[PDB]
Amino acid sequence: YQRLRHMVNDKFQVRSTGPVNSLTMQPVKGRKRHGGIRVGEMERDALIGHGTSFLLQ
Amino acid sequence: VRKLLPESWGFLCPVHTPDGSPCGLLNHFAHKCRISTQQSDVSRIPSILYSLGVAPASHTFAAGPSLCCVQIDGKIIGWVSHEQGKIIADTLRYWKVEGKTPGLPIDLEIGYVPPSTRGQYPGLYLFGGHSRMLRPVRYLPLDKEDIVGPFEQVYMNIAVTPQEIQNNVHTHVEFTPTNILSILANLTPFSDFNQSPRNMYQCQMGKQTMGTPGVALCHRSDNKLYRLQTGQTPIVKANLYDDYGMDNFPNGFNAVVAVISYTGYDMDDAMIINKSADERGFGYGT
Amino acid sequence: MIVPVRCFSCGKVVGDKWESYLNLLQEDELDEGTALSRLGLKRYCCRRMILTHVDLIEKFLRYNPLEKR
Amino acid sequence: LRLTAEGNKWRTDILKTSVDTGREAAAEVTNLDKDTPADDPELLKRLQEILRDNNKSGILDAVTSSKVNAITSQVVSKCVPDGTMKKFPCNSMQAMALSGAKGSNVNVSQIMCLLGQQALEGRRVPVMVSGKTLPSFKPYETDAMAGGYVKGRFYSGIKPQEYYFHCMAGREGLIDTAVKTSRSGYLQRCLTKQLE
Amino acid sequence: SVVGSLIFCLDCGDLLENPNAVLGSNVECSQCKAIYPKSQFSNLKVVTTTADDAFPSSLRAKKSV
Amino acid sequence: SSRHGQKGVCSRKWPTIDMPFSETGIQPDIIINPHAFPSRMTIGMFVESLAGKAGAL
Amino acid sequence: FSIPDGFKKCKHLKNFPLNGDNKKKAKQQQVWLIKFPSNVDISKLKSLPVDFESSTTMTIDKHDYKIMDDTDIESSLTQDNLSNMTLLVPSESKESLKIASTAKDNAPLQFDKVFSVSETAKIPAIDYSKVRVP
Amino acid sequence: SEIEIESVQDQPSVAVGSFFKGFRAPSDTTFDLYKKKKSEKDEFVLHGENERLEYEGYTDSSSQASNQYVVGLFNPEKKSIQLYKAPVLVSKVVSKSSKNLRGPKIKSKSDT
Amino acid sequence: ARTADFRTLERESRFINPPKDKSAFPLLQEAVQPHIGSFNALTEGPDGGLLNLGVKDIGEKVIFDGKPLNSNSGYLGNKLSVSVEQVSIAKPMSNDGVSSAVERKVYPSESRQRLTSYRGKLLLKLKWSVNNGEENLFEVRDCGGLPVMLQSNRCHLNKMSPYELVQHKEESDEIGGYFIVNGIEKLIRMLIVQRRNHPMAIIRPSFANRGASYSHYGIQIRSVRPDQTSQTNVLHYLNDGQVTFRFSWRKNEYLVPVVMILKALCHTSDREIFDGIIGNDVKDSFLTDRLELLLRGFKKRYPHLQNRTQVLQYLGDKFRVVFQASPDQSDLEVGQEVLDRIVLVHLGKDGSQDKFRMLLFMIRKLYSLVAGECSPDNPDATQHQEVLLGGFLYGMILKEKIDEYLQNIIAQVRMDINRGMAINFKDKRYMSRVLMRVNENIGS
Amino acid sequence: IVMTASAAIKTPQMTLPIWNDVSDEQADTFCKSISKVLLSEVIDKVIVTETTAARSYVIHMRFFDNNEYSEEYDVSKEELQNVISNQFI
Amino acid sequence: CEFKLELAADTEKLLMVNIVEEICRKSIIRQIPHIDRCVHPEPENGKRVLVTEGVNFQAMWDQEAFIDVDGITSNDVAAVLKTYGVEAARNTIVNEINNVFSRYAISVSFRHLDLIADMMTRQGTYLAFNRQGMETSTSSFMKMSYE
Amino acid sequence: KAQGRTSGKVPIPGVKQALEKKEGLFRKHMMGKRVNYAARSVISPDPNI
DNA sequence: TCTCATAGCCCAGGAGAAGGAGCA
DNA sequence: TGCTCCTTCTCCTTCCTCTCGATGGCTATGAGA
RNA sequence: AUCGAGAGGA
Ligand SMILES: [Zn+2]
Ligand SMILES: [Zn+2]
Repeated sequence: YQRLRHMVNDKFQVRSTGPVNSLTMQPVKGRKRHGGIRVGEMERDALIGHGTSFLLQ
Repeated sequence: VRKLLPESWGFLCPVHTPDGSPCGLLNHFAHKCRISTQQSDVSRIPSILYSLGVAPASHTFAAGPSLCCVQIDGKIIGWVSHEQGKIIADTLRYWKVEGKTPGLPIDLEIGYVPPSTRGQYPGLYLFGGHSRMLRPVRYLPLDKEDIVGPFEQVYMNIAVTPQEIQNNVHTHVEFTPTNILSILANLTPFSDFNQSPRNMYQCQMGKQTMGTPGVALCHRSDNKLYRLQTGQTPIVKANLYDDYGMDNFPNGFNAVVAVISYTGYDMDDAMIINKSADERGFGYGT
Repeated sequence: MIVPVRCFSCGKVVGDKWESYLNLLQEDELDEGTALSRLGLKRYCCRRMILTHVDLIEKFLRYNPLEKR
Repeated sequence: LRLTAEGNKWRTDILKTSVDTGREAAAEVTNLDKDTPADDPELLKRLQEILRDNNKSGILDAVTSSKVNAITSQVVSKCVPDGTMKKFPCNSMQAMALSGAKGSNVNVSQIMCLLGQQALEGRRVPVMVSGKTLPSFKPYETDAMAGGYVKGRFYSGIKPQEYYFHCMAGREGLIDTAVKTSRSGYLQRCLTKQLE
Repeated sequence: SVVGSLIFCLDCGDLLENPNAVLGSNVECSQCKAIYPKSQFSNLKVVTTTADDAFPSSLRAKKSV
Repeated sequence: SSRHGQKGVCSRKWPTIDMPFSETGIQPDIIINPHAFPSRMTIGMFVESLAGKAGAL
Repeated sequence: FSIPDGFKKCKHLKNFPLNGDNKKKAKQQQVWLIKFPSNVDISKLKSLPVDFESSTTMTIDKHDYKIMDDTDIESSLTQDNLSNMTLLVPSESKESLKIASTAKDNAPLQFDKVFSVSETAKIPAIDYSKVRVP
Repeated sequence: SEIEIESVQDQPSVAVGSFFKGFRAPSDTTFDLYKKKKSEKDEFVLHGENERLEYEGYTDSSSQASNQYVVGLFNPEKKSIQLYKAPVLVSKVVSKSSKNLRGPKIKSKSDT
Repeated sequence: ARTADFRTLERESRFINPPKDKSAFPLLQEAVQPHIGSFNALTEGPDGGLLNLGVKDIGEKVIFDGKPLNSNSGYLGNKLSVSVEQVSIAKPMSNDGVSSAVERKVYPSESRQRLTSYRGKLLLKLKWSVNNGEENLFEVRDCGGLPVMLQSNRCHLNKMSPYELVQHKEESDEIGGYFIVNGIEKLIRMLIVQRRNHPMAIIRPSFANRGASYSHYGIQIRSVRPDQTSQTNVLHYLNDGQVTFRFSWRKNEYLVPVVMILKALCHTSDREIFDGIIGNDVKDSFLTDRLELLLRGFKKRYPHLQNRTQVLQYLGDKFRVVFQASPDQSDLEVGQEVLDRIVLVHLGKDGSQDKFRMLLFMIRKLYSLVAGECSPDNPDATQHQEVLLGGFLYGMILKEKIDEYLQNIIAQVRMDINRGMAINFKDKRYMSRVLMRVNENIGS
Repeated sequence: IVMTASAAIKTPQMTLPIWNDVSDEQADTFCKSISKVLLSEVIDKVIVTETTAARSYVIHMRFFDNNEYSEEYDVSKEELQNVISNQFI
Repeated sequence: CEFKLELAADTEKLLMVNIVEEICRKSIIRQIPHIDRCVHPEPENGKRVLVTEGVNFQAMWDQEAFIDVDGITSNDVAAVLKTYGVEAARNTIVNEINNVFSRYAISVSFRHLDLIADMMTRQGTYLAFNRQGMETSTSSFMKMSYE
Repeated sequence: KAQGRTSGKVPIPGVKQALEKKEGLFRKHMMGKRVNYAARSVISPDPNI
């Protein structure tokens, strides 16, 4: 065997209330920037398909 | 263009290729792939071509597929027939492998394009310039080493193993068929027992292994660097491990593996490690 | 890297044999399995601890910034 | 992953029928007399004529594919459930790949008997310009293995040429699974915007 | 001499004015000034065919016995 | 990852007292999924395992 | 004309014997065009066995030389004035050349047997039993 | 099928030129012959004029030391050959009408 | 007689005692053979390096001040010429920059632990001619710090012992190959382009995409120079009877009818063109009528061109204001320069016969591709490809930057002359002030 | 189908059911009846001989045998005559 | 068949065989319009049919003495839209998508294809789902966020 | 659609091009929004829950 | 009184639009 | 007088992580020795 | 932090 350079200590990212991009008052992009993860439009389709509009709002 | 083409037997590695976005493009050479960086002294090549019975193109006034055009790497010399053209091609390879004429290097790429219906336009081309991909094979009428390029590969026979050399079927054979692989492809044990996308995954996961970067690690100021403490030589290893010097850089370590569904955790590519193995240095990372 | 202390799976301490293992190779001039049997590693899980190891840590001892070259 | 001596006896004996398979298939599509060797000059000229045309090459490769798949399914239905070295609730490989766990019996057949033909886009391997598929083949060989009929298997070892054509099949598969990721999603977005 | 519908001078080989577009008894050259021929030349004519590619049919495949 | 393309993720480091033990005395280092072998067709891992046990003896 | 000083003046040209055997196109003369390599000696041979017309081999000093016939553009009876090269024979030593002619024609002439001498080496056969070792 | 070698003339007797097919060169022009000594062979230099044109040429230096041609004259009843060493004069023709040219500019400035 | 060995004792003896004569693992140093060979071919070689071969191709730079002296139109004067005779690179030698002490050796550990580059000084031999060598100067101007390749002809670790390679703070198999800039190891990745000096016959939609009557039948060729530069030359078959020619120049292309090029190479007749293209294939009336179209259309569209000199001065008039030699040169020499720099640049001078043969051969193969007697081709196969290396492209780009800087010098002189400053170029302080105002920071 | 709504189908086709009394020979006779026939399908050789009386050229067409396209495409030589008469020239 | 033509001297050369070959690939003898060629297929759970590449209907309405003119099926939509109204093109859409998913033996419920085919017809004719089909729909931001 | 001072080809963003694509506004900031109180990880099997 | 030495700033993939080149 | 078919332009599109750079040039003022 | 360029992963 041989150990790959990918690990678990790098690739995890989380956020509670981080820096906000004050151009649009939207949460910033970046793991070291304390950035949140991105919803896609296909995932908006997935949330309309369940009809869960309260969680969608 | 992304597709693998069968003219690459010996030059590019069919196994070592990344996946995702550069998939199919970003090839890799073989370990017997020399990139010539020199104008080989082929100035005496047209003189010995005139010795071989070629009329000058100044005194010819002809151009057609029935007359084999004899050129040197972008410079027309003369006009012959095709039978004498292939005689001159193979005889010039014979004079290439054997050192009979001093004004003729070992690495002259002799492409005989024969008259074939709906092929490329015929002629005898000689390549002796820079940046020519060269590879050695074994040559049978003199039983020595022969430098061959890719433009002459299609029109000439290159065998695999000596015991299946048949009568007037090949003139060339490999020293070892494992010459057709790359440097990292040969370092995967028993590559011809596996489904080839798993060989491609192996030859791409080998380039991300947190192992041995060097031993001068107290003098460098690299940005990010990774050291593995425990390094071991594989017992199941190829001879090119000994040859090309991966011995200075141990990447991983041997282990005892039971192929078993005992845990219940190993489903769809999972794997389980003994805890005392971790507690006694199972590849400590830095 | 220095030869590790114990076995990876067992825990039988095995690096103490190491230089004497080398003494079975350099001075005694013996075959590999015979010397490994004379050391007494009857389980092969330590036979993969000693045989597979490479002393790269000597090569780290030629770049000493404290030592005046 | 082993057979008996009679299992390998059946394997070798029925693979002895794959000698002139491509020969008689090319004699069929060429529409000349059968029982003609791989060196007849009228045959080699007509094979060059077949090879330079695309659809004629497709017809020849379809006939070759039909005959070699007949030989393949013959060997598979003969040997694979029958002549194993250990039977089904002791052969753990068939115990996995029959109840729908991983794959099918095709994988068991490729491990235990032979791979088959490497169908690059539903046909035989592409050819170089001089009527040669590899540098180790004389021009217009009438071998089915020269067209990529992998008689070897993943247990007894495969030939290098077989491995090379399997690498072609793997690269084709990776291109196909790369191209279909950003392809269907655009159509899916285009007909979710309409129907929301 | 004349090669098909192509003729040049017997000394300089230059391209000439069309003998079916001249009015005199000879042909005057574009660079030199010589007279060749005396206009009693074998007339300008070619023989051309097709190439057995541009005409596809299944009847053509019936000729592939 | 091994040397046959079969990469993987260590889900749990299993205690040695919970390991399966052989008659010779040893316990394995890495237990691997056996069902990965039919689909991926990696038969050479058997060959490397057998030759490595041969070299280890 | 003062064309460059590296050029000098020719002075000797012996006349070409046309009428040593020439009559009205029936003497069956063999006036040839010969394409030799510049590697060999010329004036120490004694005969030239080029009458086989196809296989007129003549090995010169441990190396083979095949002398092939050319029924091509220098000797073909297909095109008029197909001879590219023109036989320029003199009248005396210092004077200019003139085009040779078979009769009172002022036209070029071809040559009766045109050759091509290719350097054929040995290229020996493969030792079959040595290379097919199992 | 053997043909004897009689006489091999060493002096320059006949040199063969080449212009093109259909060329016949009437009596107005002559074949002017010049010499050059590079100490292994002779580059014969061909020159000539007529009423409206002028041809010049030579033998190329990359071929005449790599090639040699023999003029042959055979008689069967004598069974004898005259053999002449011969280079081939390669010469091209220009016109006397080819002495025409434009000035070095067309009188342009930044407005042009 | 075992199959494979560990060689533990030999491994330990090679670890503790590296060989003081020859590097271990001689098969490893075939891996970085192309980069190190393509960098060492810059300085030495069969002619003493190819970059010095390459700077003898850009010619000279000629400028005129304006010179009201006392007619000063055709006798303006002050023919200033700027050229370069020799360029070489020093091995890395550094010191304390003040007072210029003797410079000690430079090791790559001095650039590892400084987080900056690893540079040797670039020097050139600038030939400063005034009015056809009437006042010849040889000014030496340093350029700045140019990066070199590790373990190459311009770094000191090339042929030193592996023992000292340990002693000079490096790996025992430090093969290098990379460049070091800003404390970062970076190299130039190889490329695959079309195989050079080989007429490739292709058919593509992008040929017909350009405009009307553009067939797909095209000979692409990649004409190289002996400094490993190149130039693309494309031959399109038309549906009219002419053959069009593409060549690129300074992010711009042109279209030239090919018979203009044919009679611009050498004065000839049309019978030579017939004898060169079709040869003994005279019964094939297809290509015969194509060549008949070509000759009649050429000598009907412009019958006023009847030698080489008229066509070359026609070219020099048509191509005067883009090659930037317009205030001086005669159009005959302009046309001869463009035919020296575009068409078949693997010969240069004394190529006219062979360039003519090559062009008629490409016309033969193009019309043969039209008639379908040869197969189409593909740049995807390894049959018709070649490898672009790092150091060759490196020397090309350095040639490009040096030529751009010389043209910038000429532009500075042209800006200075129109103000009314010092007329005579003999003056040393004037030239020193001009070189002070210009920026020669090539290394940055 | 669903997104583009294009009329230029790559291979547009039509499936026509036949009656039960129609035999296979009758239906294949109908298939040879329905089929589109090009002129170059019955042209073996086109020979153009120019002669320049001003500039002119004679066209000689060698066709195939009459029974061949008569049985295959249901065409007589006078239909060939009429179609050279009407649309070709 | 051999005949003769005459011309003036305006062009004085053009590629005559190429012109004749360009014409002879456009001269039709018996062209049923918009129909290329019919073949002999095999019935699969059905009666005997005939597959004809090329689509037309008036000439096939004419041949009723040979051909059952009541089960005429096709693959195109626009000819079915012009000929057989609005709902037959819908049935052709459902049958073609059913054919495509039967080629991979992947079962899809017919209610979804029913909904697609009735969504593509809500403005009288065969509506697209590109920018042109979204163009008729009267939602601003839905047209905005697409293209 | 304008003229340009060429040979560098650097279009600075007009308000049209900041509204048209995934890099526009309707997808980069209207629909595709990086969110708060979220997490991302690699996963692992667990047949005990 | 020049030499530096710097401040201050100037190659898919068809579908539409949209209008010329002939026709009742 | 009015109404069609042959050419151009003019349009548009899988998720995540990390690093590494990122205008030349024309003139003022302003001492140094 | 914007634009390019490069690398890597499901
Ligand atoms: Zn142990
Ligand atoms: Zn003339």
